[PDB]
Amino acid sequence: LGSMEDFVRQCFNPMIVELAEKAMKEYGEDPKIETNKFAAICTHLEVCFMYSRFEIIEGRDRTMAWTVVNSICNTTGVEKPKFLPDLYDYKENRFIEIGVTRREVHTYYLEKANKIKSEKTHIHIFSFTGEEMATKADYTLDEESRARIKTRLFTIRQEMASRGLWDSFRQSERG
Ligand SMILES: [Mg+2]
Repeated sequence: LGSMEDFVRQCFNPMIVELAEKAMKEYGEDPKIETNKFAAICTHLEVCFMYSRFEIIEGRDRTMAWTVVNSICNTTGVEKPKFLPDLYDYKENRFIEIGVTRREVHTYYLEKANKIKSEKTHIHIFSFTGEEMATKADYTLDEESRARIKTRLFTIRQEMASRGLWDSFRQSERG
Protein backbone atom coordinates (compact mmCIF):
# COMPACT_ATOMS: atom_id res chain seq x y z
CA LEU A 1 0.00 0.00 0.00
CA GLY A 2 1.62 3.14 -1.28
CA SER A 3 0.63 6.75 -0.65
CA MET A 4 -2.17 8.19 -2.81
CA GLU A 5 -0.85 11.72 -2.29
CA ASP A 6 2.56 10.53 -3.57
CA PHE A 7 0.94 8.67 -6.47
CA VAL A 8 -0.99 11.77 -7.52
CA ARG A 9 1.96 14.17 -7.64
CA GLN A 10 4.07 11.78 -9.73
CA CYS A 11 1.17 10.64 -11.92
CA PHE A 12 -0.71 13.67 -13.08
CA ASN A 13 0.58 16.81 -14.74
CA PRO A 14 1.86 19.52 -12.35
CA MET A 15 -0.81 21.80 -13.77
CA ILE A 16 -3.68 19.36 -13.09
CA VAL A 17 -2.44 18.75 -9.53
CA GLU A 18 -2.02 22.49 -8.98
CA LEU A 19 -5.59 23.28 -10.13
CA ALA A 20 -6.99 20.38 -8.10
CA GLU A 21 -5.29 21.56 -4.88
CA LYS A 22 -7.01 24.94 -5.26
CA ALA A 23 -10.36 23.28 -6.02
CA MET A 24 -9.97 21.30 -2.79
CA LYS A 25 -8.69 24.00 -0.40
CA GLU A 26 -11.38 26.35 -1.72
CA TYR A 27 -13.77 24.09 0.23
CA GLY A 28 -11.84 23.63 3.45
CA GLU A 29 -10.63 20.29 2.16
CA ASP A 30 -7.04 19.29 2.63
CA PRO A 31 -5.45 17.35 -0.26
CA LYS A 32 -3.13 15.57 2.19
CA ILE A 33 -5.98 14.11 4.25
CA GLU A 34 -8.60 13.47 1.56
CA THR A 35 -6.18 11.95 -0.95
CA ASN A 36 -8.82 9.75 -2.65
CA LYS A 37 -10.93 12.72 -3.75
CA PHE A 38 -7.71 14.62 -4.50
CA ALA A 39 -6.98 11.90 -7.09
CA ALA A 40 -10.63 12.04 -8.35
CA ILE A 41 -10.34 15.80 -8.89
CA CYS A 42 -7.14 15.38 -11.01
CA THR A 43 -8.59 12.54 -13.13
CA HIS A 44 -11.70 14.60 -13.85
CA LEU A 45 -9.71 17.75 -14.67
CA GLU A 46 -7.54 15.63 -16.97
CA VAL A 47 -10.59 14.23 -18.78
CA CYS A 48 -11.99 17.76 -19.23
CA PHE A 49 -8.69 18.66 -20.90
CA MET A 50 -8.49 15.65 -23.21
CA TYR A 51 -12.11 16.32 -24.17
CA SER A 52 -11.52 19.94 -25.19
CA ARG A 53 -13.98 24.30 -30.47
CA PHE A 54 -14.30 23.96 -26.71
CA GLU A 55 -14.03 26.46 -23.90
CA ILE A 56 -12.71 25.08 -20.58
CA ILE A 57 -14.83 26.20 -17.64
CA GLU A 58 -13.55 23.64 -15.10
CA GLY A 59 -10.28 24.36 -13.34
CA ARG A 60 -10.78 28.12 -13.60
CA ASP A 61 -11.01 30.23 -10.45
CA ARG A 62 -14.75 30.63 -9.67
CA THR A 63 -14.88 34.35 -10.46
CA MET A 64 -13.24 33.80 -13.87
CA ALA A 65 -15.40 30.75 -14.60
CA TRP A 66 -18.67 32.71 -14.03
CA THR A 67 -17.25 35.64 -16.02
CA VAL A 68 -16.47 33.29 -18.94
CA VAL A 69 -19.87 31.61 -18.58
CA ASN A 70 -21.94 34.81 -18.48
CA SER A 71 -20.09 36.44 -21.36
CA ILE A 72 -20.89 33.26 -23.32
CA CYS A 73 -24.55 33.32 -22.32
CA ASN A 74 -24.97 36.78 -23.87
CA THR A 75 -22.80 36.54 -27.01
CA THR A 76 -25.04 33.58 -27.80
CA GLY A 77 -28.61 33.15 -26.55
CA VAL A 78 -27.91 30.22 -24.24
CA GLU A 79 -29.51 30.27 -20.80
CA LYS A 80 -27.23 30.71 -17.82
CA PRO A 81 -26.45 27.33 -16.26
CA LYS A 82 -26.89 27.18 -12.58
CA PHE A 83 -23.93 25.17 -11.46
CA LEU A 84 -20.86 25.87 -13.42
CA PRO A 85 -20.35 23.56 -16.49
CA ASP A 86 -17.05 21.93 -17.31
CA LEU A 87 -17.14 22.88 -20.98
CA TYR A 88 -18.85 24.90 -23.66
CA ASP A 89 -19.21 23.60 -27.21
CA TYR A 90 -19.97 26.38 -29.71
CA LYS A 91 -20.16 23.69 -32.40
CA GLU A 92 -23.37 22.25 -30.88
CA ASN A 93 -23.65 25.54 -28.97
CA ARG A 94 -24.25 24.04 -25.51
CA PHE A 95 -22.54 23.58 -22.16
CA ILE A 96 -21.21 20.23 -21.09
CA GLU A 97 -21.08 18.67 -17.64
CA ILE A 98 -18.44 15.96 -17.60
CA GLY A 99 -18.10 13.18 -15.07
CA VAL A 100 -15.71 10.33 -14.35
CA THR A 101 -17.28 7.73 -12.03
CA ARG A 102 -16.22 4.67 -10.08
CA ARG A 103 -19.87 3.64 -9.75
CA GLU A 104 -22.62 2.75 -12.26
CA VAL A 105 -22.63 5.42 -14.98
CA HIS A 106 -26.43 5.47 -15.26
CA THR A 107 -26.71 6.26 -11.55
CA TYR A 108 -24.07 8.99 -11.83
CA TYR A 109 -25.69 10.35 -15.03
CA LEU A 110 -29.03 10.81 -13.24
CA GLU A 111 -27.55 12.39 -10.13
CA LYS A 112 -25.92 14.99 -12.38
CA ALA A 113 -29.10 15.36 -14.45
CA ASN A 114 -31.21 15.91 -11.35
CA LYS A 115 -28.73 18.34 -9.86
CA ILE A 116 -28.35 20.71 -12.79
CA LYS A 117 -32.05 20.61 -13.75
CA SER A 118 -30.78 20.89 -17.31
CA GLU A 119 -32.69 21.91 -20.40
CA LYS A 120 -29.86 22.31 -22.87
CA THR A 121 -26.72 21.39 -20.93
CA HIS A 122 -25.22 18.16 -22.28
CA ILE A 123 -24.06 15.38 -19.97
CA HIS A 124 -21.32 12.90 -20.69
CA ILE A 125 -20.13 10.36 -18.16
CA PHE A 126 -17.02 8.25 -18.42
CA SER A 127 -16.11 5.42 -16.11
CA PHE A 128 -12.98 3.40 -15.30
CA THR A 129 -14.57 0.34 -16.90
CA GLY A 130 -15.02 1.83 -20.38
CA GLU A 131 -18.81 2.24 -20.14
CA GLU A 132 -19.99 5.73 -21.07
CA MET A 133 -23.31 7.53 -21.31
CA ALA A 134 -24.04 10.87 -23.03
CA THR A 135 -27.25 12.90 -23.42
CA LYS A 136 -29.57 11.61 -26.20
CA ALA A 137 -26.85 9.19 -27.29
CA ASP A 138 -25.21 12.31 -28.84
CA TYR A 139 -21.61 11.46 -27.96
CA THR A 140 -20.05 14.67 -29.29
CA LEU A 141 -16.52 13.34 -29.96
CA ASP A 142 -15.80 10.72 -32.62
CA GLU A 143 -14.78 7.20 -31.60
CA GLU A 144 -10.96 7.48 -31.57
CA SER A 145 -11.13 10.63 -29.44
CA ARG A 146 -13.34 8.96 -26.80
CA ALA A 147 -11.19 5.84 -26.98
CA ARG A 148 -8.17 7.91 -25.81
CA ILE A 149 -10.02 9.10 -22.67
CA LYS A 150 -10.91 5.48 -21.83
CA THR A 151 -7.26 4.50 -22.28
CA ARG A 152 -6.01 7.14 -19.90
CA LEU A 153 -8.54 6.03 -17.33
CA PHE A 154 -7.43 2.40 -17.54
CA THR A 155 -3.80 3.58 -17.29
CA ILE A 156 -4.62 5.64 -14.21
CA ARG A 157 -6.37 2.58 -12.66
CA GLN A 158 -3.57 0.04 -13.08
CA GLU A 159 -0.88 2.49 -11.98
CA MET A 160 -3.13 2.92 -8.95
CA ALA A 161 -3.25 -0.89 -8.69
CA SER A 162 0.50 -1.57 -8.73
CA ARG A 163 0.69 0.76 -5.72
CA GLY A 164 -2.30 -0.87 -3.96
CA LEU A 165 -4.32 2.35 -4.10
CA TRP A 166 -7.12 1.17 -6.40
CA ASP A 167 -9.18 -0.86 -3.86
CA SER A 168 -9.68 2.16 -1.62
CA PHE A 169 -10.05 4.65 -4.47
CA ARG A 170 -12.67 2.58 -6.34
CA GLN A 171 -15.16 2.26 -3.48
CA SER A 172 -14.88 5.64 -1.75
CA GLU A 173 -16.95 7.55 -4.30
CA ARG A 174 -19.81 9.30 -2.55
CA GLY A 175 -22.74 11.13 -4.11
MG1 LIG B 1 -17.02 21.27 -12.58
